[PDB]
Amino acid sequence: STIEEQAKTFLDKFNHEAEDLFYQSSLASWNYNTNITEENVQNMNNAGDKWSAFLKEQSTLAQMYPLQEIQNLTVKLQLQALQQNGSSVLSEDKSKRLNTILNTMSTIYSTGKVCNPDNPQECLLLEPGLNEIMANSLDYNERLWAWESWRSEVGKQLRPLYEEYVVLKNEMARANHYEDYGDYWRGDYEVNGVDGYDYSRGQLIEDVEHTFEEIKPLYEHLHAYVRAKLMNAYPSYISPIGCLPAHLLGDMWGRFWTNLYSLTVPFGQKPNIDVTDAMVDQAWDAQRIFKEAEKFFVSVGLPNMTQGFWENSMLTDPGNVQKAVCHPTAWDLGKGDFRILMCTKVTMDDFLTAHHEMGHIQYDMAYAAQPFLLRNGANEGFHEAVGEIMSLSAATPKHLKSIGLLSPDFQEDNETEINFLLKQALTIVGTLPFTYMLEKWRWMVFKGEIPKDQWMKKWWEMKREIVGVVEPVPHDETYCDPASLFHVSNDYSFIRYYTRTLYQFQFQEALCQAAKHEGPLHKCDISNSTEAGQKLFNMLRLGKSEPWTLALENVVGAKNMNVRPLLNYFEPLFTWLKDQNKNSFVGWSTDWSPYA
Amino acid sequence: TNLCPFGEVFNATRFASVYAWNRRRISNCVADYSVLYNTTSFSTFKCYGVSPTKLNDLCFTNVYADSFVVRGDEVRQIAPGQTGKIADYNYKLPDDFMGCVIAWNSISLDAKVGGNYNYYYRLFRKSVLKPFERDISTQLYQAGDKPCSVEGPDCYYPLQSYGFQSTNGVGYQPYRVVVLSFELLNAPATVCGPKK
Ligand SMILES: *[C@@H]1O[C@H](CO)[C@@H](O)[C@H](O)[C@H]1NC(C)=O
Ligand SMILES: *[C@@H]1O[C@H](CO)[C@@H](O)[C@H](O)[C@H]1NC(C)=O
Ligand SMILES: *[C@@H]1O[C@H](CO)[C@@H](O)[C@H](O)[C@H]1NC(C)=O
Ligand SMILES: *[C@@H]1O[C@H](CO)[C@@H](O)[C@H](O)[C@H]1NC(C)=O
Ligand SMILES: *[C@@H]1O[C@H](CO)[C@@H](O)[C@H](O)[C@H]1NC(C)=O
Ligand SMILES: *[C@@H]1O[C@H](CO)[C@@H](O)[C@H](O)[C@H]1NC(C)=O
Ligand SMILES: [Zn+2]
Repeated sequence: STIEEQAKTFLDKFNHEAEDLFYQSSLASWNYNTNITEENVQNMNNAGDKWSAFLKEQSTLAQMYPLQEIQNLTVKLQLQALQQNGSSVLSEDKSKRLNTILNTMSTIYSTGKVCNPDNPQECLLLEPGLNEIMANSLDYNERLWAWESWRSEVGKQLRPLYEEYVVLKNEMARANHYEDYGDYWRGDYEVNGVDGYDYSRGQLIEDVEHTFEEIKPLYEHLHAYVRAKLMNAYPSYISPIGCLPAHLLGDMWGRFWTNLYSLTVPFGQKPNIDVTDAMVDQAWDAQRIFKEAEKFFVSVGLPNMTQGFWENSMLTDPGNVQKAVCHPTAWDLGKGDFRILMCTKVTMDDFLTAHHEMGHIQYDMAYAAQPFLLRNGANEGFHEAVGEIMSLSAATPKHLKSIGLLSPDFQEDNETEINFLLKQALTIVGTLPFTYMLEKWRWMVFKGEIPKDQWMKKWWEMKREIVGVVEPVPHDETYCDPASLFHVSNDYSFIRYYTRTLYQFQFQEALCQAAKHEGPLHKCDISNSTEAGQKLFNMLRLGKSEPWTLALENVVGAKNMNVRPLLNYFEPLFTWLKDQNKNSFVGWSTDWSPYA
Repeated sequence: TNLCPFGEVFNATRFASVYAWNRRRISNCVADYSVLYNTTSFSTFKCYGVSPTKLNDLCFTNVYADSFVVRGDEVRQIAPGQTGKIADYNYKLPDDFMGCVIAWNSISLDAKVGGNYNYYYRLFRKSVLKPFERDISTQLYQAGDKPCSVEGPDCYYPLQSYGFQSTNGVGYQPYRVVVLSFELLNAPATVCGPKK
């Protein structure tokens, strides 16, 4: 017989024999993230090691089958992934310390408490507190203390761990036919099988910059408008020509500017698009948020959540009795078991993420028919983009009025749309420079172009230039501020969030063609449109089988990320921001700092 | 004409795996099919070739009832002329099937916690199963051109184990399947209806 068939009957033995292992890792992994115990860290790691051992043993057996003989391309992808030498190229000396460092940096981030300088026994932790302080407080000193203490008491202790994290990871990628660890992540977007739809590791880094350049004019007029409205909330604390203090931004890191809406809302007297206050007054419990999110996907034809979802998902905080990893997570455990773990509070920012995370589940549920190795998003951005297409539609005032969170007599207006668009731009437009800078810092660190003595200098040298954000307090190289975010302590490719955004408006425009839509790219609730849902269902069911360039093209018509739909969505705001910055400065001075 | 013991095979404590299904002859008794209609727990009660309502009015010389446990989405493979892993390697129904296929959920029984790996199924077989065939073979599966004396790179154990867990989704949940066929011969009606 042929060697391709000899390899088909190898993947078949793999797929059926692998699921109960991955699931077993999953169940234990779920039982730790929802229940923090020393008993369950061991159980999670044992099933992770046995799963890893199954990978190593069934990866070596996969090498014997040569790819060049295989012609069925979908078979080639699955063999290609299973033949990849992962941490196996690392010796027992390297792989242990790498895993030990990765666990240690996650636990420091997980167990990161900051003691009040007065009454040291009072300790605030980043998740329950130290995030309300960094999202609601208008005290510059209180924000300065929550931002600096977190990036010094917690950040500095990660500096030695991150330094050896880079070199041990770089030894892995360079061994496994890459240039650095950054290329390993960049290989997610590579297609090298189909002419015309091909892609390269570097083509991403050029497309991102080429598409980020056309975002910069929009970002500047968002930056200038926010700066002028933050100068009122924090008088004598923000330079009208200079950059923005980091702690005064929406969250702990400046990743999202959503919370600044309260300080930057253009027309306050119009009914609030931020329906967070509306939900609490209507006793919207966490179940309703996901139930209302569920009805949204049902309205477009996508399935109900499985019975195992509601029974086995964790939607609230379990309480003080048992701890939990309350970072929002969607789980494709396998075996038809789909769960969402999230510390859902009664807020619009959690209502939208419930749509976002359920978007992952709808993506996860759709490509479950695909073989195990093809059970994944078309790229990293596709998974995040899919959930955002819903929260893009669900955040519209028409949809909010449809679910009872906005007045039944709510009338749209020129002013309300600006309120809605600006709030969206704070979350979407505001995060693009943050994501582009953060990865470009990590990418150059992995390439080595940023030496170890010029790490923190170059982190804020770019944060002032690219993002227009300044350090409130000078930071030694002893600090490790990049790692203060989750996606860097827990080693996740972060460029997925920049690519996500350009996809999400590319998708929504096409989905708002399949749904017969009159007006602009906003006011585009695809809710109740089965044509919009099924057009996405076709893309979701493919998963990784067809190339993401082809998968995107079949949906929107472009083989690459297009920034034009994003700008057309925000064009009523971009024109309005410029007219609100005639008597204001657009841009930022790199040289100004709040400590000079 | 004592009632046909349909309860023994359906309500049985333990159901066999798919690669070795359990066949029980039913004869020398008047069959009450109306008790089968009433049971609402049957998620997939679909007779093929004969309507259930006229089953009580017709008589057969023999009644074969096959019992086994498949996965949730593999129940569709227990159907005429279907293709897949179970239908081609485990239990194939004739394309001209004249009978019934009944299945219900067995999480409460077959599935527990941890993993109920007790149930097995055939993953590889050289030939496709001829209809109403059972392969109990534990002999390996030589996918390659190298002789098979031990489970190795291309020698695979043909049987694999279902992982049945209460957290699994409907597709991966254990379903007990009973298949009632019929067999008309030149013999008296050993299985009849209550009217006759
Ligand atoms: C959390 O895990 C411990 C052991 O790791 C277990 O005894 C306890 O029952 C679990 N909590 C819940 C609520 O299941
Ligand atoms: C590759 O093999 C699978 C086996 O299930 C088949 O479904 C698929 O159509 C094949 N691809 C091509 C291009 O023939
Ligand atoms: C994996 O490592 C083996 C040696 O252990 C080597 O022969 C093989 O080419 C490697 N595979 C890849 C894809 O680098
Ligand atoms: C979705 O779930 C609701 C809640 O029970 C149910 O009434 C409805 O029939 C379901 N619809 C679909 C399409 O699953
Ligand atoms: C979708 O249809 C339902 C059924 O009448 C309706 O109640 C709901 O308002 C519709 N959704 C929108 C966004 O109009
Ligand atoms: C199984 O037992 C119950 C009562 O124990 C009975 O009502 C039911 O008819 C039985 N099922 C069959 C198929 O005989
Ligand atoms: Zn997400």
